[PDB]
Amino acid sequence: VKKGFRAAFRFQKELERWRLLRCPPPPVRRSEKPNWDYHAEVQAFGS
Amino acid sequence: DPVLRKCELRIPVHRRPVQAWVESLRGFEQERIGLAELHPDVFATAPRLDIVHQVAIWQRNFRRISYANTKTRAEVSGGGRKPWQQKGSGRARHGSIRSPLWRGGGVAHGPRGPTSYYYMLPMKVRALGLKVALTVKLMQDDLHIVDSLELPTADPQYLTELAQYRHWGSSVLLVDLTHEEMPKNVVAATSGLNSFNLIPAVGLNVYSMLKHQTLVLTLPSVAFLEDKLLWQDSRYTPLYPFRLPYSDFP
Amino acid sequence: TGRGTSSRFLTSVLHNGLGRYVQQLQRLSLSLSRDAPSSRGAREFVEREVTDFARRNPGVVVYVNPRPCAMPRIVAEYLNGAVREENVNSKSVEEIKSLVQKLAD
Amino acid sequence: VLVCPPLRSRAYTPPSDLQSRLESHIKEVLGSSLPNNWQDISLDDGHMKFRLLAGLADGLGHAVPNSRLHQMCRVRDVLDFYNVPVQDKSKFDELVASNLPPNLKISWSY
Amino acid sequence: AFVRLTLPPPKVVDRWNEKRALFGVYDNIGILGNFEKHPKELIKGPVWLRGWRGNELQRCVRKKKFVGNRMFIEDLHNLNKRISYLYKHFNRHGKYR
RNA sequence: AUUAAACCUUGUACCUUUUGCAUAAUGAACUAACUAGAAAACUUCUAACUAAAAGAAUUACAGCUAGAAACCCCGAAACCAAAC
Ligand SMILES: [Mg+2]
Ligand SMILES: [Mg+2]
Ligand SMILES: [Mg+2]
Ligand SMILES: [Mg+2]
Ligand SMILES: [Mg+2]
Ligand SMILES: [Mg+2]
Repeated sequence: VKKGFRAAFRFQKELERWRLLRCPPPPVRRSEKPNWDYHAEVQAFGS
Repeated sequence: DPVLRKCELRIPVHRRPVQAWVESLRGFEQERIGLAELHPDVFATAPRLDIVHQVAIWQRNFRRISYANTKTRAEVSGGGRKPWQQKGSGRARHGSIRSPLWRGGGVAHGPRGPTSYYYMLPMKVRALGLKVALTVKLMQDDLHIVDSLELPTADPQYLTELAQYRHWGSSVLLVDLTHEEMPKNVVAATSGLNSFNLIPAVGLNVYSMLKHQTLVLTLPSVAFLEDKLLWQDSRYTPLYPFRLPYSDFP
Repeated sequence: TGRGTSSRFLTSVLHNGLGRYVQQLQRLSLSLSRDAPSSRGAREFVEREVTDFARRNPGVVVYVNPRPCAMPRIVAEYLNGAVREENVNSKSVEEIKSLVQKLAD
Repeated sequence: VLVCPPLRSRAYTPPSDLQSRLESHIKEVLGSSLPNNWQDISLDDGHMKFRLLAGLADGLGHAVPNSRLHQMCRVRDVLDFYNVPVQDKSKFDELVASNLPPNLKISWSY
Repeated sequence: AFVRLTLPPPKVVDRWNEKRALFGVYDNIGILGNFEKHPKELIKGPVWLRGWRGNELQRCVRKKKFVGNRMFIEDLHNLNKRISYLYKHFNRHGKYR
């Protein structure tokens, strides 16, 4: 039982990769994900 | 009636005194009631942040005493007899089961006993730090000069609300001339409030000002600080400890 | 590391230069903190550089989402679907500007 | 029952008629009908400075910072100080209202 | 190596408690108080190292001087051995002569 | 490197150690945890005041005060005292 919160945090992300990569989730449309505005993306498509 | 304060001591001719807006805590809208003239050599010294660093670290270290301790290989219980003969057994050579290389042994270079970090900066250096800190608050509009600390009501809520109205910082440091004479109304209010910390004039320190956003100084305390710090320059070197009788020292 | 790593052949996305050159960078997202020393350099980037970059590249949708944050992060999305994120912690405006221009190209 | 007045804004825009207010204020303070070279007049007198600066603050709504109080040697310095505007809009507020190109979008989480 | 499988509990520090808020007050008691008390007099610690600093050998000898006669037999024996070890180290060993 | 895991080409384990060479000679089956440079006389650097510096005793023909900056680990055959 060592000191600190950081070493656990880096490992918690290591656990994240193990779970996600071994058992990937079903694909989700980019709309559901953050940083989406329909009109702005449509404008960029033409440009 | 404009409350006007002027320096009791002699300002250098070339320097021009700094000025501040005297305020009263009695009323919410009593923002400005008088004008003050602050000695330039106290409130206008050259800006140097290394001295603030020097004093700030001093206010951290000299008090420090660390009580961490680790036994050495001799203070560890046991480990008197030699575990086994040097040769014939096919193992490395050890002279005590309590050595730095052994589980349960004594630490090699660990903390030993209580340690002290006591040192004092020169008298002028620490006094100079107070002068530097005073200007920094003044220029950054964090220092408010008040005639007296009298407040209309002891309710803590009034003091917190007043600070927001006058745009003071969240943490306020209040300095009064002497501990004994401080008004009772302020005593009740400040005690209930964590951020608003009230200290006497003699207890002024650089670290407190750095931790606290704004600083409220009473008029007599400003005069008290002005004399004390400006005495540090234009003085001789002590023939004695200062507490002993002196011709011209209080 | 050559034998210890994957490899490929030179390739493009959709024959980029055969017809009309289409910009591959699709989106850049930057998260910042109002009051944080580490993101100070990135705050300068948003004040001045971001506006110039947005007009210069009009095919890159730019999202700026200041939030209470510990590390500023830039996420780059390309048209082929590849994602790339680079940490901008305590980087000056000069470093970010040079870094962003690599992503667009 | 002390009721805190509503918080005041810390932004100041110089009025167009600032000159009329200042000249009238100087006349009222000393009653000399604005002697020529009024700007050059110094504020060395403690009472003079307090009456002038305090009166302008009440009307205009902005007061000289303690840090800048000492440099108000003359009326001209006081006049210049009020002329410069004071903005409370953060640098972010300029970006939001800057009308940035459509491809650039900003969302404020605070 | 091995690392924790769960995040440790959050550590919350109250920076406006009475001890932290008033830390440092009266550090200038002397210069602002007509030098009635030296600031060293405000230190709370072992009697033999209030307002004093030294290396371990000096620290060992100073602990003996103040409380040498009020120490337990085993503690005093260990202190004596600790002094003799340090003496031969600092006065007979080291890279520089 | 390669279309291709292997074939083809290139390549005399590591540390310590010997002369600045090893195909030597020491040490290591592997994993986890533990396991060895410490002090301020002189010097350099940074500030405060300055024929003076230092919060009593100290030093001074620009000094004086404060800060930072340093010197390991394991292992005998033995020797003495007192019990058993
Ligand atoms: Mg023993
Ligand atoms: Mg024995
Ligand atoms: Mg031995
Ligand atoms: Mg132990
Ligand atoms: Mg072996
Ligand atoms: Mg040895």
